[PDB]
Amino acid sequence: GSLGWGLLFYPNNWPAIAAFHQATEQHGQLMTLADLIGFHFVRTSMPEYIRMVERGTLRTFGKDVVPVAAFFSGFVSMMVYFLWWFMGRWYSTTKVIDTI
Amino acid sequence: HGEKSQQAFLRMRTLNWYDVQWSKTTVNVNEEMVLSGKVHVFSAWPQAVANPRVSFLNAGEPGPVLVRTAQFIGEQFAPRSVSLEIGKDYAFSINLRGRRAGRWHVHAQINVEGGGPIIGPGQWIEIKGDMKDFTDPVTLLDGSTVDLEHYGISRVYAWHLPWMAVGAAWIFFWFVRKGIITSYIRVAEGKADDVIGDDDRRIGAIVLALTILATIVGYAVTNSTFPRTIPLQAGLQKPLTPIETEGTVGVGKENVTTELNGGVYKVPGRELTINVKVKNNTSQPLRLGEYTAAGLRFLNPDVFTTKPDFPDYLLADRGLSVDATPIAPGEAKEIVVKIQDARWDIERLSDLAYDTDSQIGGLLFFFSPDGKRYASEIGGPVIPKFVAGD
Amino acid sequence: HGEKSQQAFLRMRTLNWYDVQWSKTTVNVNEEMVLSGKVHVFSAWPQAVANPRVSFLNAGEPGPVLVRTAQFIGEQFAPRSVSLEIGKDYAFSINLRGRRAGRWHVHAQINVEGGGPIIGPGQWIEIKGDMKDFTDPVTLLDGSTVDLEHYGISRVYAWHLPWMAVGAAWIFFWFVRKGIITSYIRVAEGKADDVIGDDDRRIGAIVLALTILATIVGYAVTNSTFPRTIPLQAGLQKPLTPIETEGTVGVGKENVTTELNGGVYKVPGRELTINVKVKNNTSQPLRLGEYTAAGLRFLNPDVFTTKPDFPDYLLADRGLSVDATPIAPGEAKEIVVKIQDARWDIERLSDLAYDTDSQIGGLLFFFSPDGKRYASEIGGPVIPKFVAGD
Amino acid sequence: HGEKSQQAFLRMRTLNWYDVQWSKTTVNVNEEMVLSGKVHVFSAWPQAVANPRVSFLNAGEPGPVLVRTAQFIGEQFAPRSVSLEIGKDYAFSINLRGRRAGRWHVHAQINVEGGGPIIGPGQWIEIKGDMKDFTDPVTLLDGSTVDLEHYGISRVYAWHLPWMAVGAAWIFFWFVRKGIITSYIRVAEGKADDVIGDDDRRIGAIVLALTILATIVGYAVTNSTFPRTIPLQAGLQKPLTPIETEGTVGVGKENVTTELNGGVYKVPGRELTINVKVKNNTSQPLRLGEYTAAGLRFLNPDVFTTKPDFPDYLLADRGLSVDATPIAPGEAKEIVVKIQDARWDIERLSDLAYDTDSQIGGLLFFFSPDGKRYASEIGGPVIPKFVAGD
Ligand SMILES: [Cu+2]
Ligand SMILES: [Cu+2]
Ligand SMILES: [Cu+2]
Repeated sequence: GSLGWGLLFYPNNWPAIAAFHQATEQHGQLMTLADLIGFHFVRTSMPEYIRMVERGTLRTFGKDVVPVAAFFSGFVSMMVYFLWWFMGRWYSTTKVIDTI
Repeated sequence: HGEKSQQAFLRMRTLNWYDVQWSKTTVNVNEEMVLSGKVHVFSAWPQAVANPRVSFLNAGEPGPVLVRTAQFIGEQFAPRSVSLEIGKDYAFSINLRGRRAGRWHVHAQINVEGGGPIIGPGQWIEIKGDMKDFTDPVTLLDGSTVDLEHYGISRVYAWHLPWMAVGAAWIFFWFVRKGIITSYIRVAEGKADDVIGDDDRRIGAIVLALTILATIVGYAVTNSTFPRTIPLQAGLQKPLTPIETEGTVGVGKENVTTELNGGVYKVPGRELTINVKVKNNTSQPLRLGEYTAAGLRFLNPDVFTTKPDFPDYLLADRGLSVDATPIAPGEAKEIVVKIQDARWDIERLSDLAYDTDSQIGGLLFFFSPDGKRYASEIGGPVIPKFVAGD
Repeated sequence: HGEKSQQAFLRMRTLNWYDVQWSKTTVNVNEEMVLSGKVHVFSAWPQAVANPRVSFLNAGEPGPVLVRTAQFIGEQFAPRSVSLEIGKDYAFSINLRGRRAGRWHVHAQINVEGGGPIIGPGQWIEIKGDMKDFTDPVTLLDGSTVDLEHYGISRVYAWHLPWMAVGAAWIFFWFVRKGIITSYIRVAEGKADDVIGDDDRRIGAIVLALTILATIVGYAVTNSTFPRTIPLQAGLQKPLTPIETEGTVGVGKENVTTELNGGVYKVPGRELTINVKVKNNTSQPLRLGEYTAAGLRFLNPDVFTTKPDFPDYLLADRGLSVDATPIAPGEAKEIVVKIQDARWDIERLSDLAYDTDSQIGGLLFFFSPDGKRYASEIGGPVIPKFVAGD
Repeated sequence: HGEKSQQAFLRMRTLNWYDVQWSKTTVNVNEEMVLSGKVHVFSAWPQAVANPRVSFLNAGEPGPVLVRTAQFIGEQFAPRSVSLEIGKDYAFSINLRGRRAGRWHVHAQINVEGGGPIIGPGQWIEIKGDMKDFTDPVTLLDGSTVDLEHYGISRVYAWHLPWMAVGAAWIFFWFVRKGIITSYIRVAEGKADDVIGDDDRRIGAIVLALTILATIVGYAVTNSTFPRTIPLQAGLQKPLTPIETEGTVGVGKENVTTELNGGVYKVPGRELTINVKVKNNTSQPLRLGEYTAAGLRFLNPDVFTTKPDFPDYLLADRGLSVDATPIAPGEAKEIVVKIQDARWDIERLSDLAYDTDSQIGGLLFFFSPDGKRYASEIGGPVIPKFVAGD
C-alpha cells in the first residue's frame, strides 16, 4: 500500500508541475519558470536559501534523483503507516474511565 | 514596516544603509519603477545574528503589490542567496513593476541566514490602474512568450479538480451503497462480509486500473507538451564585488577615521551626545555633515543647507554640530556631536535602554569644501541618562 | 572510476586539476612509480560542498593494487587531513609501490570533509610480477625492520583463534551435559535447579578464574614484548604552502584575467560556445592554448601543434579557437571560444542540463611566443541550447 | 593549578605566553595588585580545540581570593567574550584587589569556546589582613555607592526566608490537622471527603488569595525601589587590536624566521634536541636568548647573563646554546638547539609521548648586540628517543 503511495506521488504531480520547469534565460543565467514565479511575486519573508530543495552533492550518481526519492519515500511510509494505523486504533477507543 | 519593533542596537550595528532612491514615487500598473541604494556591512557584527555569509536582497512590501522584474547587489544579478563581507559596502537595486492599485510603503530589505530580516528605508509608492490589466510577461528559451500572472494556472486546475471530483465520487459511492450505521451494525454483528466481499472488490480493482491508467496517460501527455524541463535552480552565488569608490569606508588613499569615545542618551529621550576621536587622513578640510543609523538620517544644516529628497520619516535636520572647524588634512580632533530629533524616539531607537547590548552603530559623513563625501564607521558603548518626565 | 556519474557542475567548479603525471605506466611488483600534479581550488566554491578547510589526498584505485609509500601536498607530507584554501593552487604527489598484478586505472583524488570525493585524472598502470613477492617493508624507531604485508598477523590469530575455540568449548559443554529439550522441559516443569545448582557453579567460578588469569598473563606478556607503544597519531595538519610560481592564478606581477560573459551548450551535445572578456596584464602577447574542466583537457592545435602525453580519454584536440591574434600586453579583448569534443559528452559533462546549477568552471591556459604559460580561472552561468536529432 | 595534567602538545601549540608580570607579590586586603602579560596565538591551531574566535580572559585562582576590578585584552576592556586571531599576539592585564588572607598561586588564564581552559604562568601572591575588612565598592549611574561584598544580600533573605517559612507552615498545617496514616486510611476505606471537602477549600482559596496579593505588593514595592533596571549585558566583543610592536611575530620590516627541521626528546626525559632553519631578515646580528613553551622559559645564560624575575618553577637557565655566532643580517643558518631542564619533565612536557600529536610548539627569542628582542614562532613534529629508565 504505502510503497505504491510513495512511488505514485511524483508521477501524479508531474502533470501540474512540468509546465513550470520550462527553462528561461534571465540576465545571462538559467532559471525555471517556477524559480521565477517565486522571484517575481515578492514574499516578505522567504529568502531563497530558506528553501530546502535539492542543491546537488558529490554522492549523486545519475540522473536518479526522483526515483531514489520516491522509493525512499515509499519504504519510510511503511513505518509511518503502521504506527499511524495503531494510532488510528488508539484514537478509536471507547474506553470510559472513572475519575480525573 | 515593523522595523520600529525590532531591537534598536541590532538595527544599528548590522546593515548601514545609504543613498536609497526610488526611481518614481508613482506608477501605472505595468509601469516599471526602480529602488536602489548602497549598504555598509557593520564591522563588529553582533553575536545575536548569524554571520552574513548567507543573505538575500528583497523588496519590503505587503505582498506582490509590485512584481520584481530583477535585482542586483555587489554587481551581480541576485535572485538567489549571496555572501556579504563584514566591513564592506555593497550597492544594490531592484526593478519593480507596478501591479496593484494603492499607496504602498516599499522598502530596501536584506535577510541574513540565521539572523532574520533587516529592513532599510521605505518610501510610499502610489500605484494606479486596474489590476486586471497587469501582465508580465517573460520569454522562454524556445523563444515564446508567457504572461506569468496567468500562465500554467489553467493546466493545474485541469488536473487538480477532476481528481478531487473522482475522490469525492469514490466516497459518495460507498457511502450510498452501504451506509455508516448499516455497515457499522453489520460489522458489529457477525458480518461484515455482507459489507464487502467481491464484486465490491471487482469495482476496486477496476477503479484502480483506471486510476493508474489515467496517470500513465496524464504523465505521457504532459511529457509531450514540455519535453524539455530543467530542475529548480538553487544555491549561494559566487562572491560579490564590493564598492571601491572612493571612499567608502577603508577604501582609497584618503579617508576619515572615527573612534567612539563615550556617549550618553536620555531616557526617555530624543537626544544623544557622543565624543568622536576623528582623524583625517584626507588632503582636504573636512566638515561632518551627516550621521545614519537604521536608515535614519541626521543632517548638519551647516552642510545640508538644502536639504535632500528622502522619505519623511526618517530624515532629520539636527545632526549638529561641530564648531564647523573643518579639521584637516592630517588633523586629529575629538569633537562633541549632539544628535537630537523626535525621529530617534519615534523610531524606537531610544528603546536601546531595553537591549542586552547598550551600544550604538552607524556611518559618519564628512564633506570637503566642494561636494566630496568621505565616510567613516562609528560604533560602541553609549550610556543612558535616566531623566524624569513621562 | 565513477567520476562519470557525479554531478557535472560540481566536478567543474571545485577542484581544477592540471599537469598530472605518472612516473611509469608499467611496474613490477615492489617497483616504485609516482603520481603527481597540481590543483587549483576554484574560487566560487559551491554550496553543495563543504568548505575544503578539511580534505585528504588519495590515490583513486581499486583497493591496494599499489601500496602508497608516502604522499605530499602544499609542500607537506600529508598522511592526515589538510586545509585547502579557496582560490589557491597546491601541488601534490603520491609514491606508489606496485603490489598486485594487473591493469588498473589509477587516479589523483581529493576528498572534502562534508563534501565527498573529487576524482582527478586517471591513467592505466600495468603491473607485473607475483603478489607473493610483494613486501614493504618499514623501519621502527628501535631500528629494526618489518615486512608490513605480513607483520603482526601471526600474533593476532595467535590470540583470536584460541579464544574462539574456548568460546566454542563452553557452548558445546553445557549443550551436551544438559540438552535444549531436556533443560527446557526441566525448567518448564517445577525445576530448573536440576539443570544448574553447584557444582555447575564451581565449573563456572573456575572457568572464570582461568579466563581472567589467561587475560592478566596475555596482557603482561604482550606488555613485555613491545614495552614502548604510542597512541594513534591523528588530526588536521598545519596549513599548507600554495604554489607561488608563476603564474599560477593571481600570483606575480603579470597575469591574465578572464570574465565569463555568456555561454551556450547544445542538448544533447558535444559543443560549448563561450564569450570570454580576457585582459592581459602580462608584457607578452598571449595565445589561449588549453582549457581544463574535470581533468578533461581541451587543446588549441595552433598552440599544441604537438600534442601532449596524457591518458586518452580525457584529452581533446578541439579547444579552438581565437583568431590566433595574441592580444596584449595591455590589451583587453572579448573572444568567442568554441569547445567541441565527444569527450565533453562522453564524460557526461553535457548532463549539466540535469543539474540544479547550470554553470561552468575551470582553468584557461594562455601562452606567450616562447613557452611561458599564464593561467586564469573561468566560471559562471552557461545556457543550454535544446536541439533535436542524434 | 592543574596545568601539569593537561595534554602536553596542546598547551604548547595553542597559546604562547610571554612577559608575564605581577605588580606586587604581596598585598593587603583591599590593596590592588595587577597581573599582566602578552600572548601569541599559535599559527597551526590544533584540531582538538575550537577555533579561538570566542575566548575569555581570566585570573586562574582558587575562588575570589582576589576580586577582579577590571581586565583588558587586545586593548579592550574585556568583561565579556572576545575573538583571538590565529597567528597574532595580544596584550592583556587584570586588576586584582586582595580579599582573602593567605598564599595563593595566581595565574593568567584564557578559555576557548569549544576548547576549555588554557593556563598561563602563575605566581604565589601572599595576601594579609582580615577578610572582614574587605569591601568593594562600586558606583551606580544614579551616582550612589554600594559595597558589593554585601550589597543586596539583605533584601534577598528578606524575600526568600519568609516564603520558605510560609511553605513550611502550609505543610505542617495540613499534616497536623489530618495525619498521614489517618488520611491514608480514610482514603483507603470509602472516604476521602472526610479528609477534604470545604471549608478545607476555603482555607486554600484564602491562602492563595494572600499569596498572590503578597506577590503583587512585593512586586510593586521592589518596582518602586529600583524603578530603573536594565537587562544583563552579554555577547562577543568587537574585534581586538593585536600588538604591532615591533616585533612581535610577522610584524615590521625586520624579523627572524624559524623552521623546525627535526627534533628528538628522551623518554623518559629532561632533554630536547631540535634543528632550526633560522633566517634573519633583521639588520642586526642576532643571538637566540630564550625559548618559551607552556609558560616555561628556557634561557641562554650567554644572553641572560642575568637572570630575570620570574616564578620558579617554570624558569630554566639551560635553553642553550648556539656557537653564540650572531647570524645575520641576511644570514640563513640551521642551528642545533639543545633544551635541557628538570622543569621540562616536572611540567609533564615529557609526557608528549602519551599524546595523539607528537608535536612541539612555541616562541623563539633572538636578541641583538643591544637589548632589542626579535620573536619567531617554532613548531612541528619531534620524535621520541626511548631510553632505558623509569
Ligand atoms: Cu514601511
Ligand atoms: Cu578511472
Ligand atoms: Cu598554579
